[PDB]
Amino acid sequence: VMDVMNRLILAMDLMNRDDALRVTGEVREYIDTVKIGYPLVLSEGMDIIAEFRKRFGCRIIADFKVADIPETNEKICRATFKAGADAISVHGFPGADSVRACLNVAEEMGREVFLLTEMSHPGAEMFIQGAADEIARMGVDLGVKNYVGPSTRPERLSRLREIIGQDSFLISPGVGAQGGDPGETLRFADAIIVGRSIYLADNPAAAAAGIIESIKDLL
Amino acid sequence: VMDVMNRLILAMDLMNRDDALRVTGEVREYIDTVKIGYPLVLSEGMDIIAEFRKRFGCRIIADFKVADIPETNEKICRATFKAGADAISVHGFPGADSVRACLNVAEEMGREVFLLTEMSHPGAEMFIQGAADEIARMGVDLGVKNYVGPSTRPERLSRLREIIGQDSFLISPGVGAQGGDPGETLRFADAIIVGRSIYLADNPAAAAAGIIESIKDLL
Ligand SMILES: O=c1cnn([C@@H]2O[C@H](COP(=O)(O)O)[C@@H](O)[C@H]2O)c(=O)[nH]1
Ligand SMILES: O=c1cnn([C@@H]2O[C@H](COP(=O)(O)O)[C@@H](O)[C@H]2O)c(=O)[nH]1
Repeated sequence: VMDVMNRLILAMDLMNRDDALRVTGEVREYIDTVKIGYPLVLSEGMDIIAEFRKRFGCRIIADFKVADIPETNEKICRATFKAGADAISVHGFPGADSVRACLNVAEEMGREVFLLTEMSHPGAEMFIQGAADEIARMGVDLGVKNYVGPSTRPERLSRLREIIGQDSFLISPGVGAQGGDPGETLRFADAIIVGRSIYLADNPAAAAAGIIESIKDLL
Repeated sequence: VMDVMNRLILAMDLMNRDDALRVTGEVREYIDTVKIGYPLVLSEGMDIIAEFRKRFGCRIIADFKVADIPETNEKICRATFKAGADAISVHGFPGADSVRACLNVAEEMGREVFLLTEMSHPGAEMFIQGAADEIARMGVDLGVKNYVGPSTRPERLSRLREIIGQDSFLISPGVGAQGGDPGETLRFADAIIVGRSIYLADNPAAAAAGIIESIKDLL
């Protein structure tokens, strides 16, 4: 499975190229995996992925939460992987055919799919939470190996780990800004995703170092 | 509501700028409303919206199926409207806070949100279909005025029309390539979305004219 340095993935959701590159540079010694989403890509373009690879050599997860019909999902993944992304996130709610479409392209291009199971925000309780266990089982049936689950609900994160098994790889956003605890989250997740607590910090480097200090026993 | 020429919206999912522009230009006499999705945007950049506005007299719906947490949804909408999109599509299944985030940006920036209710592909049956009526009702309670529903399931499109009422605006994909019929769909939708049936045709203009001829009594 993916080996994430310090079990810490930077969510780089700044929307200015100079700021994104500066801040990522400031925390580069602590990470080797950056999650890039639509806030940055739609503001600066898909070439920003190649630029991160050129500058940092970091692994890039494109957090695009692909959620279309199969035919369109295929096109989105192709474009995304052409841009240099190592992995892409995919919603499970739209069903198995939509997920399989992404799995196909990933296999073809030597990339990874991360299946989003339950989201960490309050609205996730309305529809997603009630489908989340079934979505995880669907992932298992499909041979999905990488999953995303909620730091803000450690009991749900734990259940999701139970479903997918210890061999699957699980990452978790919602740490810090949204209320999730780094150490508690790493009881169940392989790696935590952290955005604002780092990139909005007066001193991002000290922010990252602080978080890592707090989980040092968990490596 | 937006005044969609010939009740027909082109889904421009070609991924090459030259082809996308050629084909759109060829059908411009029949349409004035173009849906641009991630296949084209991730391939050619957000400036493709600007290029389409410069070249054609078309409104642009950015079919981004926004499906993140509220804070990220806000950023995606801001970047998308900054680029000149008239409207953006938004998934309802991540819950009310996620939708409201998009509505708030849309209200602030004087643009529109289309709420996706049930999707037209087979996988939609697994999870979305069971939530779709409640997602539509949620949209009504939030004040959403624009909706997307499936051509491929007339009975579901009819029900979704009932929920949102006759005053709401409803557009429907799944016509042609996915099996939906233009005429039957327009019994309930204000406009049909058509992609491959047009953009893959040897003569896209003849394809569009042919669809229009078949629904002329509904125009
Ligand atoms: O369920 C969730 C919640 N958040 N995120 C993403 O993870 C990051 C969390 O950032 P934050 O640490 O600033 O809250 C953001 O990019 C957000 O879109 C998810 O992918 N899934
Ligand atoms: O439920 C659906 C089904 N399709 N689409 C989108 O509408 C277009 C359908 O194109 P087609 O006519 O080539 O099938 C594509 O852009 C597809 O992503 C949706 O937004 N929702």
